[PDB]
Amino acid sequence: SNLIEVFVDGQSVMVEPGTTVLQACEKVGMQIPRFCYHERLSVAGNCRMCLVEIEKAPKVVAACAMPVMKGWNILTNSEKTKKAREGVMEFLLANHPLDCPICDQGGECDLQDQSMMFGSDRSRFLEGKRAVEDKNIGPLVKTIMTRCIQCTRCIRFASEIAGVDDLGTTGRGNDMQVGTYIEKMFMSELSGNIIDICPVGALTSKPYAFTARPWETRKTESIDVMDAVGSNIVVSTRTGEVMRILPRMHEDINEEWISDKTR
Amino acid sequence: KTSFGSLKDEDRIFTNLYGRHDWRLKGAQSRGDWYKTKEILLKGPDWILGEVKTSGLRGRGGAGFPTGLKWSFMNKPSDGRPKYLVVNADEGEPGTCKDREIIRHDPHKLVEGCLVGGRAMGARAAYIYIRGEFYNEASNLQVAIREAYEAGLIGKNACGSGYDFDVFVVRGAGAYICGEETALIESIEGKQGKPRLKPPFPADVGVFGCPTTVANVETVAVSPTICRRGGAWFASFGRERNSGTKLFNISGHVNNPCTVEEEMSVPLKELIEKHAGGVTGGWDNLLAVIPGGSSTPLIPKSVCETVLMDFDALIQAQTGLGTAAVIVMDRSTDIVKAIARLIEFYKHESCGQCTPCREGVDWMNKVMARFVRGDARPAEIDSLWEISKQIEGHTICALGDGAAWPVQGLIRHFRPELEERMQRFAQQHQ
Amino acid sequence: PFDNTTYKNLQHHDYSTYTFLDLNLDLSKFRMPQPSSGRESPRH
Amino acid sequence: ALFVHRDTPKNNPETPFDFTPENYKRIEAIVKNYPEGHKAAAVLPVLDLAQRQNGWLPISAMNKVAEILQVPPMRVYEVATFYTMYNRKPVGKYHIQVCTTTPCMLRNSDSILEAIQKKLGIKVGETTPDKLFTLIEVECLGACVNAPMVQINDNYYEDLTPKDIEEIIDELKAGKIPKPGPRSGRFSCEPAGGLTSLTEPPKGPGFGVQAGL
Ligand SMILES: NC(=O)C1=CN([C@@H]2O[C@H](COP(=O)(O)OP(=O)(O)OC[C@H]3O[C@@H](n4cnc5c(N)ncnc54)[C@H](O)[C@@H]3O)[C@@H](O)[C@H]2O)C=CC1
Ligand SMILES: Cc1cc2nc3c(=O)[nH]c(=O)nc-3n(C[C@H](O)[C@H](O)[C@H](O)COP(=O)(O)O)c2cc1C
Ligand code: SF4
Ligand code: SF4
Ligand code: SF4
Ligand code: FES
Ligand code: FES
Ligand SMILES: [K+]
Repeated sequence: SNLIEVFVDGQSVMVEPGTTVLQACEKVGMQIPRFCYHERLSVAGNCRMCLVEIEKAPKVVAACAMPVMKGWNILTNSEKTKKAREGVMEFLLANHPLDCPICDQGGECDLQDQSMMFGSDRSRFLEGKRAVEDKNIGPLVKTIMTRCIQCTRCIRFASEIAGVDDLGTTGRGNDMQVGTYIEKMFMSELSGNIIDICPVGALTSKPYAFTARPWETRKTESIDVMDAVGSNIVVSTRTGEVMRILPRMHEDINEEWISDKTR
Repeated sequence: KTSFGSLKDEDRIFTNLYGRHDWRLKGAQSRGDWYKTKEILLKGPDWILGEVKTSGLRGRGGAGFPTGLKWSFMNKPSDGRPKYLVVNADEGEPGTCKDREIIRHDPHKLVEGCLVGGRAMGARAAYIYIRGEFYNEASNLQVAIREAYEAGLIGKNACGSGYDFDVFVVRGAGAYICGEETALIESIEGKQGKPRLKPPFPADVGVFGCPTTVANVETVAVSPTICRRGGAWFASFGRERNSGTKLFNISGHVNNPCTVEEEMSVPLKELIEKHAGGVTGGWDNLLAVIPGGSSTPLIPKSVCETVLMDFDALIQAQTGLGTAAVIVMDRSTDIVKAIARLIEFYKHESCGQCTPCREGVDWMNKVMARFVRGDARPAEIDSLWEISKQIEGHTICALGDGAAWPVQGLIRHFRPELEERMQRFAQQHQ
Repeated sequence: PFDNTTYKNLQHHDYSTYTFLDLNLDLSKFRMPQPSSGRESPRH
Repeated sequence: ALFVHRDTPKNNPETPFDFTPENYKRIEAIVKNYPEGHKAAAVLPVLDLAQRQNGWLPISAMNKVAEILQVPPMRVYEVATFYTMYNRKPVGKYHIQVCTTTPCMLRNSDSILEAIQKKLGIKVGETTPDKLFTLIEVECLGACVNAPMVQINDNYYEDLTPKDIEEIIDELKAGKIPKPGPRSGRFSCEPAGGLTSLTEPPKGPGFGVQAGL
């Protein structure tokens, strides 16, 4: 075996060559915070939330993209790693809108959860925020683009898994908008899964819009019957009424997606 | 040598820097260009890489990486993929207009540099990513490339050496971030000019997926002069690890803003008062100097009296050399208005890819726009410092660093002027 | 006669909107055949 | 200034745009510069060619560049909205671009911006009613030692005073095309009071060449 030896917080772990720093931390049971990294999408590296300190190296590295070298001691809990996480979270929350009560992603928001876990507890942003025009990409995906953190999971999903190539980024800088640039309707057969991978309430489910909330939902693991694929799903109910259908991960069937009919 | 500067005209690389001679082929061959190019090409890649390593040439793009060490990343066997030299002719740095002068006035020097450098790195072609705003310079360069093909100097059997080498010119379309080498690669490939992450370095995965070296116009154009005159000739100028000659663009509040080729470790005061006629209103009228274009931290008058204009003495002066573009600012300057305009430039020229630049450069522009009016309190100065330290080092490319450093230089050298601006705002609006 | 008084770079006073592209069209005959990735596009 | 498209009657996918055949030969020469299998690398020249044939980019130039390069139209929309030259609105026949960054603001580009405003009767972003002049405010055009300077459609007009840009606008209204140069005494970039360097004649071939070459 050509396994090399790397260290995560001093603990030795043997990894295949070409392993990213995030996967080396994942082998010892530690999850690095991330927003643009998705294990079934291509590596973008454009949110900088995964920046971790390699010791004896005066620069944090993007753990979602950086391959490990032999003998790196990855410091997941060191001081400049935590300062990197807090700074990146503060920039993510600077122009982000105060919509958490009126947002469907609340209670199941990655931005909320790892703001609580890895960021500071207050604001230094003494300016006015941006507001982005909402797009119309279909009767399934509600679009509130002020909540977008520009992580490009949209675009990588629609390009690589749905094979659509119609989502994209227009503009430059703080005015970079994720959309289709035209009045175009994103209707694939897998067009609902962008609601799953969007870590914020920028893309939400329009049938599930405003109706429930994830802490009060009972998660019943079940099977799809709409096709013969047998896609493993979660039926989430609330007070004896079906609220939504999410995917379960099964590596051999539906990897973590479902079709729009199933959803 | 101990004191540096006062470069002689016989020791110049960029003869016809001023457009005073014929830039075409019969003028260029009458000035030493395209002379014994075949004898440079036939001596192999290792000899040319050794002459560039001997010369001590560092990257003239602005970061100053050792050019021979950078170009020896391509001295590796073919893996089926072609290899590409890519000339970075964007030059979007405020203050910097030297590559415009090389392309406009010494284009055959750049074409011979493409040939010699791509021979050193085994490259197949040269993509000169020129700035889109430099249209006349691009057609100027294309006329020179046509003259180089019709003389058989490039193309099929370039200079009679049995080496095939093309030279292409790709025009930009108005993005400062497309001078960053990976974003320039992404712009040649027909996409948005967003920088790639490193690694893979462009020598591994570069333009089109190929082994690729992106190098500045100056560090490519001086390479046939290094091969002809010898590496030790080029290493005999400037301090140690600061070798060679350098183009300087002295603009702003000087009497005669100009481009000048000067020896490397020249003093800043000597360069200004010798080639630019000095600061307007005298040297006592000097307030600040941005030494190397917009990305470097500024230095005040008490640093500009003694500082040398190379990489290392400006790093020790807690700034950088950069593009050696000297922006001089006199005592009549609202320096907060100039630095806030510079941060406004960096939020207009920022590709929006990663979080700290996309959000924090706009947030620094809003804070600097309030600091111009003084519509703030002094605890927001240190806070702004922290914002810069959260942008610096955490971004994908160095435009976040280049946006953080003017803020940090302005705070570090002019915190009392910011505080008096804000307290006089407070006492005239309350 | 050595002249260092006149600006010899006067050709760009007569560049039109198609000078660069017609120069590329002229240079298209001098160039080596392009390499091939082995497919028509990365979507093929 | 927006980055979403709305179909106006004069900007829609039914707006007539098509290349001229000499521009099709120019597009063939562009696509032959890139490797076989990376035709998408010709998005930025060809689309800029569409800005030179038409003056601006409707959403039929973008779709035509998408169609003749076999790329998705969103990948052309991204290039058109990323790069600041691609006019997605019709501009005037002379597109005045004043640089106002720090090396030009320090040499009083504000007076020239004010001069163009009080001359044309417009402000930044507006087009004159005869559709001949569009005035905007751009970043560093890379002519910093020739500050202050403007760009008109290919050309740099440098070392300008307000009288010089008034005269350039006067002779653009009269139909003639001026000389792209510094309106002070110097020629390109030399020191303004005479050459401080490169006074000696250039040496020529063979000077200083090392042995063994
Ligand atoms: N000339 C201009 O118009 C402008 C110049 N700049 C300059 O650009 C500088 C930043 O440039 P960067 O390339 O981002 O900085 P630097 O970190 O990356 O790298 C400089 C060069 O060295 C090479 N290199 C460095 N380490 C390497 C390694 N381990 N393996 C392979 N190659 C390696 C890189 O490929 C690059 O070409 C700034 O300091 C600034 O002065 C900035 C803006 C505009
Ligand atoms: C935002 C940004 C813009 C840059 N623009 C240029 C440029 O316009 N021209 C240039 O030669 N280098 C530019 N660079 C530096 C390049 O990254 C690279 O170091 C250089 O082009 C080639 O290396 P060299 O200095 O050895 O020639 C830029 C860097 C950054 C971060
Ligand atoms: S996306 Fe998350 S952080 Fe933003 S409003 Fe919704 S719940 Fe709150
Ligand atoms: S809408 Fe969501 S998935 Fe798409 S880029 Fe924005 S944050 Fe990422
Ligand atoms: S820091 Fe700014 S310039 Fe660099 S990849 Fe990110 S958005 Fe682009
Ligand atoms: S997770 Fe590595 S940067 Fe987004
Ligand atoms: S600053 Fe105006 S041209 Fe560079
Ligand atoms: K979501």
